[PDB]
Amino acid sequence: LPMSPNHGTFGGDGMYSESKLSLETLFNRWHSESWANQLTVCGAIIGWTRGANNIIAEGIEKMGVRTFSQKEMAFNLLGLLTPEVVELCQKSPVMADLNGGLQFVPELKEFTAKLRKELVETSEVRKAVSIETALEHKVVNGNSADAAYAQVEIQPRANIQLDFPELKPYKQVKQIAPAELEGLLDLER
Amino acid sequence: YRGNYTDFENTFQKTVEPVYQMHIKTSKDIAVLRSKEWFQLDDEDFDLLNKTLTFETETEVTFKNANIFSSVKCFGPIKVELPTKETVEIGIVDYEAGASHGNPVVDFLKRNGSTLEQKVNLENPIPI
Amino acid sequence: DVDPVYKDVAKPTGPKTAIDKNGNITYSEEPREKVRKLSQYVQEMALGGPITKESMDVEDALDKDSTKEVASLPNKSTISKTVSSTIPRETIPFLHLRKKTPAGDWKYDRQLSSLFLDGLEKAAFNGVTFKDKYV
Repeated sequence: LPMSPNHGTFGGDGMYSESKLSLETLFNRWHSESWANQLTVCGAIIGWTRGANNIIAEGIEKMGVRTFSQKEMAFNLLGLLTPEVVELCQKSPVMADLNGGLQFVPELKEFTAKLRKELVETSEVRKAVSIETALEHKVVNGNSADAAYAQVEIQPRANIQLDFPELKPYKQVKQIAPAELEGLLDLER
Repeated sequence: YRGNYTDFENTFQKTVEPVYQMHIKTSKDIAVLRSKEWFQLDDEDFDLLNKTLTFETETEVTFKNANIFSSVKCFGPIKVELPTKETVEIGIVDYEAGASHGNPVVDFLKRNGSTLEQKVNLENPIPI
Repeated sequence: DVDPVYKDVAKPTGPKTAIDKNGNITYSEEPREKVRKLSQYVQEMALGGPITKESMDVEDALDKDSTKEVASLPNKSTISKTVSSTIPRETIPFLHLRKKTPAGDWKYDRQLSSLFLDGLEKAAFNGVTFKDKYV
């Protein structure tokens, strides 16, 4: 079961938070109901996976927490099918935490929102300062310094080739055939 | 003086540019002003935030042609309106270059800063 | 006649966000400086971090000689001592299983987690199989 550590922390995701939290009553239901011998539960808390949020991944990792690639995370979950944990889950429901120690960063929403603001702000500043220094430069040194700085592009036109066979130099075609073939075949036949 | 005047040596522009202001309400826009090399500060740490700077700009320009300028001279002190309404010269404008096509300083203050006096007009001019 | 084994060798990546001069945010999955295979990955997971503190080295020819690395695929590496040993004291690894207490909560257990990471390491080195498993 892909249960999250996100239980009304981030918010603004409808019932995602109540859907994943409710998946976690299966641990008590596995003892208190009959179906224990047919299904075993191996509830996995799925941590921060990459592949929106991917920009700030570096930022959050600087806290000494680990985010995962899809590959990494898929390796972790396949870890939960090795015969050792299968025996384990059969004995009693397994609760795996693949969160990468993200549960320890306090105010994860506020700390994420702080990281997005700091990266977006700097991105828009440098965008604005870069374009306002570009229009100033163009005012001072006219459009003539920027039309001679502009390069003419060349767009490819269809050149539909008949694709005749590529004829090698005689030396190369003489190697692939046996040397004894010369004047052996009637070329009329 | 009507006619044709190949007078590129004897020419000069020495106009007293309007005292523009610029309000520093925000930090992304003081960063824009600080990027401009011409804004020389006496105290380089002076917190400009939440102030009204004014610019005693006066621009001299030599011409090599009837459009392109031969050299640009932008100087003049920069003041800050204090809450007690006694300004002080906290900076200097000093813009120097060769082949100019327009004062960027004045061009800057034209869009980013504002003219002190803005004449308002009528909906309908009164035929006196 | 040996079972087919899920073994990954792909170079693990980390996140690298760069702002150029013109304020363009570019994201990239970049070769992790330290972690350059799955065995190492599991050892980084095992050690955990500073915030996860509550209160082995193998030579290879990956990214240099493919042929020798291929040669050392069917040769199943015996582990001297497992990564479960190298989990620091009063340190919760990044990957860990929990156990329900008598009180009725889920806390980190070292034994189960020790068993899980041993599993992982073994997959990383030798590879897990799932022959006759319907999913």
